[PDB]
Amino acid sequence: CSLIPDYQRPEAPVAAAYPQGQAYGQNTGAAAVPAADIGWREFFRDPQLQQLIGVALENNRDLRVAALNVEAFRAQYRIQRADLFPRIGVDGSGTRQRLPGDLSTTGSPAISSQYGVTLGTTAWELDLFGRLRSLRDQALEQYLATEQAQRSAQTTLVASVATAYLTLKADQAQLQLTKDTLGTYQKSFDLTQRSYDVGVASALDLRQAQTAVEGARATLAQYTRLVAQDQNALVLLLGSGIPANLPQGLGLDQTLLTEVPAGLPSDLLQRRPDILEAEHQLMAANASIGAARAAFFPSISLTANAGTMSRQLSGLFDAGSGSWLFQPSINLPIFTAGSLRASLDYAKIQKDINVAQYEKAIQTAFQEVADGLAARGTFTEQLQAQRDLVKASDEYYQLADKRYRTGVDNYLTLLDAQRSLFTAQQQLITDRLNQLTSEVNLYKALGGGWNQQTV
Amino acid sequence: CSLIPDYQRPEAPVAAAYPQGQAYGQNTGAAAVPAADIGWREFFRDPQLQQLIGVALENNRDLRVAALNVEAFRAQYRIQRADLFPRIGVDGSGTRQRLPGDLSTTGSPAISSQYGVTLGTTAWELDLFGRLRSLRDQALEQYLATEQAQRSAQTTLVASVATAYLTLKADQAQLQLTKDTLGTYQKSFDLTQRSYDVGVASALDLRQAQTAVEGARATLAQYTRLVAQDQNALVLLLGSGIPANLPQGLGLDQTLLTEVPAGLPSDLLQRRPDILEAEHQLMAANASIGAARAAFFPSISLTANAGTMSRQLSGLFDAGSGSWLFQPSINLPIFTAGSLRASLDYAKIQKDINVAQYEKAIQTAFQEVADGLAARGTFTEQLQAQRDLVKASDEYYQLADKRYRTGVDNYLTLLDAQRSLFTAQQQLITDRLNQLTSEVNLYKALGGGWNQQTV
Amino acid sequence: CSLIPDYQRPEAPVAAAYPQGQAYGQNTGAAAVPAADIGWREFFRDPQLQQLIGVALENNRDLRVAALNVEAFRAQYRIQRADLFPRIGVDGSGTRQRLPGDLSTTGSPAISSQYGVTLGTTAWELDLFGRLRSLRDQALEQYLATEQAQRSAQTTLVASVATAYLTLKADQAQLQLTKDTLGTYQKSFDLTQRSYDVGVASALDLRQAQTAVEGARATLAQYTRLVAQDQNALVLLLGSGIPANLPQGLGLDQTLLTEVPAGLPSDLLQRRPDILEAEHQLMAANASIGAARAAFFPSISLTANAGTMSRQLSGLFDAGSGSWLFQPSINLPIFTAGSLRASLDYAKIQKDINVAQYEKAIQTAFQEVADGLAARGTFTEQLQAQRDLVKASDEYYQLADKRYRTGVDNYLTLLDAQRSLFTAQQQLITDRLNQLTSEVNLYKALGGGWNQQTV
Repeated sequence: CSLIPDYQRPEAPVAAAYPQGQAYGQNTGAAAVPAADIGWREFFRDPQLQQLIGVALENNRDLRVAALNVEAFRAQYRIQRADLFPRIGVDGSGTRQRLPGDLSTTGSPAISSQYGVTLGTTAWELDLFGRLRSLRDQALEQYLATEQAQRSAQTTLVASVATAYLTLKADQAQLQLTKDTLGTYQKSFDLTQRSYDVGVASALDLRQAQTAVEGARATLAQYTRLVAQDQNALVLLLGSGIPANLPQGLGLDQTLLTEVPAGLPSDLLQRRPDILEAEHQLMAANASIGAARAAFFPSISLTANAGTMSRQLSGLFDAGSGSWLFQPSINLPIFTAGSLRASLDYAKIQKDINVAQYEKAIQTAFQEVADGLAARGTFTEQLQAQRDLVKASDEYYQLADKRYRTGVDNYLTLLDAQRSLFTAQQQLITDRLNQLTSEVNLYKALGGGWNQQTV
Repeated sequence: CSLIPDYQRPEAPVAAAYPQGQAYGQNTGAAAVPAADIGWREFFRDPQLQQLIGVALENNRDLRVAALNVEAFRAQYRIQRADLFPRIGVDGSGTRQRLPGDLSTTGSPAISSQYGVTLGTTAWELDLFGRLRSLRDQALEQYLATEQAQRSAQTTLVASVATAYLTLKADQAQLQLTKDTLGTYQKSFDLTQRSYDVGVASALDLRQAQTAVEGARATLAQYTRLVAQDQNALVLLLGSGIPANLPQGLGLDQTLLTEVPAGLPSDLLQRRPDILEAEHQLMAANASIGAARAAFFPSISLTANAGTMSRQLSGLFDAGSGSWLFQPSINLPIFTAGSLRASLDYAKIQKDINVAQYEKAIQTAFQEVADGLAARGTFTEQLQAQRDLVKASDEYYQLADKRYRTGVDNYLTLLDAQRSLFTAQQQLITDRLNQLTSEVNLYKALGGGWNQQTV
Repeated sequence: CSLIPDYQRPEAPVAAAYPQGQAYGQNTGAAAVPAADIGWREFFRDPQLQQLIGVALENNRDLRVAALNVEAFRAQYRIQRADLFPRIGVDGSGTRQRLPGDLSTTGSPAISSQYGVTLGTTAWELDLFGRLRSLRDQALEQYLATEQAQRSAQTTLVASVATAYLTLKADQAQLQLTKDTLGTYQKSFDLTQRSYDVGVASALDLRQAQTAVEGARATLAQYTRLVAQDQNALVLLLGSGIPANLPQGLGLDQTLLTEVPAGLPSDLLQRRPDILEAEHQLMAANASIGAARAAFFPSISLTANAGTMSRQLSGLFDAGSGSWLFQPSINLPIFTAGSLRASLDYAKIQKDINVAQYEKAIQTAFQEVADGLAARGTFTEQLQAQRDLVKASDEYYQLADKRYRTGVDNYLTLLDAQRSLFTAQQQLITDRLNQLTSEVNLYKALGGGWNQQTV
């Protein structure tokens, strides 16, 4: 009998197109290939982090945990799949009991004996009303939720390892520029020390140069700490150590990530795995509704066995000592004064709760992909302003170098312009890292790189 | 009879008065109307914010989830309410079985038959010592805890929506001020371009103005990203988007909130819902003590059913085929190695755990309201210092404007003072937003607006 | 016997030597006294902080929660320990039933009667293949896991108390130096007001001095907020009020901590308690395997009771009414579609999930210890840079004071020299506090002071 109600997908309350604004460009609309289709071998153009992701494909702990949990829920589904079949079980008994006089078969306290072994099925409940089929659907939906959870864990691990590698790649060049700053400040301090030893400058200019030398040295120590912490973070996110057979990495400013079209929100609930996980939870709640609905109807039970029984032990396996049994049973409670109706109410409440959580997850996913669209719309113009600033600092440094090589001004006002140059370009490298991290997070939230290659 | 232990509320280890110091303002004594009495329609002075809170009352997911969970705990309380009543039902039974020759009463392999359809009570659980009453009280306490969870969720939602709207307004005002800064830098760069094209200024003075206008352009892009993302963070918490027919949003420095007396910490013992969660969990643990202690006592069961039974089928519904049953049983385990004793002291330990977390919730609430009192005592003076800074910069700009229009200075050293004016002025909107956020989550931490109107 | 598979320790995937770099110092190899060896009392050299850890030893809430959960899992272990023994119980029985004529013993609607008081064992399983022993040491391993959770909570509490106390001292020193800043700014504003009232200085210098005075007055309120909020956090971590009988505190520049050797990656395999909790979860999953392995084997059941039965109520306690029963039973289900196989491989999969989580915990602990080693390798040079920066500003201030007292420059340049002096001085307390916080977190993650002294 059919008792699970018809499943229906709840409506997405968000707008069917992405909202616009001054930070956003033009919505390209729906496209042929969204971010769930492009694998991670095609998105990241650097081969080194690709080989790192290929290492983390098998050497990570949480991916192994989720891959085992998939098989766990598969075995839990197969347990209930086996429970639909009748359970054959060897049951061996034995009886030696005394009785009182008024209750005996003799009218006297005789010690009666009995022995019997049997095999067959006991309490074979027939799924006429779809209770065990509902539990089968519930175990199947939980297994599907587990594999969607493995997809989500793999995509988040890919994004985390990618951001850690790009952060290390940024901070290496930033440490190089801070070493350049320390060298510039050491040259400036040596020049002012020479000028103080000759007698032109006072002690105060020497102190005020040393106070900025110490500031550059402290910034160098901070950036070395950041480099080391990004290294040991990438080591943890990889599981194994950093390999030496890696290919040459590519620099940040040339494009390492391909562009993905924005698509539409609706295909995102077709493609993002946690929305499918909430959908599987909703279908599991509907299966529990079907189970609680099948709890109202009567229960059919069957017990059928065959074996040999006797009074003594050696006379059990004799010829003619066989015995068969057939008993059907029907159970139906009547006075359910708020037990089964409250259970059905509990199940309907669980379905409505999973509906609300499904719409909540839809709205959350829409919020983060809209934030990614905003970061995409703004970081290009931010790095354009940064690159123009670095260009202006470079022209300033070239003019100061021409002025120095003519002989008009000294090495001090060449050195400070040299300092301004790379303290501008390290603040280009910072926010180059931020556009790279924002694009990785936008690729992850739009469906992620569950597959390796493009479908 | 009932052997549930008596309930006593533990003593809070906090100070009876609010702590004092230097930045602490003077306490206004006992609060006649605290924050839990004050509704959200009276606290926020903006009609636009109250309209969107009225939207978020009905069109959010987790606020619906909490109410559905309240209905769920009501249903599971009704289950253990119905548990006290006996469960009668119909039981149909068929029997066709062979017997061995030595064990039969006739001495033959008899294929005997039996049929019957009985009606009545089987295994009637009798609550003689309040075990089922203790489970009913545990279900009721969990229902009250789920009831308080909806108030906690509504207060956190009201605070989050209020702070999100305030951050949106503050970001819009700061975006307008960065637009003015970009206009000022554009005018100054055009004037330096004119001076360089004439021949009075060198290229270096052009390059530094270019760096200034590029840095301001990057800051404008960053603040436009902030404005674009805070609308997303608001629309996510609202569920729906921003409506078109909205009331006029009042100003940030204009009064948007009302004063709330902090009163006493003991009033928070009546008013913050998480302490009520810990209290309901404590009483549920006491109900579990009652259950585990009533598990010691003997359990009485009853089986009484009547109906028709026969050897054959069509002779079931005959005259005189009726028969009744009466079987009272009493089960009592005696010798264990402290099994039920371990269940009993396990439940007592669960009570002591709930006492300890009941005290830690009081300590967390005390620390939160003390941080709110510190922010209240500091922000009113910090914003006054910022306002004095703003008016000093405004007097500076006015004197520079008079000095410009008399002809003494050029437009550049008017524009830089005009620039310093609103770059100091955005530091009023910043920390005005922080004072408003501190007052909002202090209002939430004191109990919040669970009701719409003040009682 | 026992079907439990024998346990052996999995492989630690990380490198067995601490990784080296430019910021990393020399590894001192393995050491006999790690962080878990010495107690917390001789580590923190402040007697006040030791007294606050001493009152945190008893007056905290989560420590009490952890000790009570330890006793809870002990009681749950004693439940399964008592489960080996037979449950001897008394079962009082009454029986009065009518029967149909074709099924009765007389051919008549006879009302048969029976009464009985019986005492003995029912359904007593005999642990032949080690299932109940597996559940017993499963609960025992969970109890040891809860003990390691208690140790982890205690070490986390000690680390949090130490960080809060040192942050209190740092914020107090920063508040004192910002008070000195407000004083010098007020003196500079008074001298500028005198110069404006005489007539030498225009109003613009007065405005731009007043803006600086307001900028320092904002920082004063911003730091006196943080002093009080950190006092609040300390009171929350302490669980009670701040004691008035405290010993004197020692400042941050004095030796507050002691040297702890980093040792080896293997030493944490013995000493950090969350790894011990993970391997206790390992042994719990292995005991789950050992409990699931007994389902394939036959199970023993026993039912044996003696007592007095009769047909009448008062005729129960009569001579000759004593009777006994002996009933053995053997159960073995045979036909399944992989039910018990999937349950067993499900338990094995849970064990493999546990080995993967056990490796992940070791990897995260190694990452945290690498962060602590990098902070130790860098904050010494950062503090040296801040210290000789302070010394340079002090020599600057002394030369400016000599130049003032000979009469060359005014009080104004002396005041703005003292301004930068204690600015660079308050920039030492930040990154002194960060070094001490990093060393406290390193001592926590390396094993912590679970004991009070060294043993």
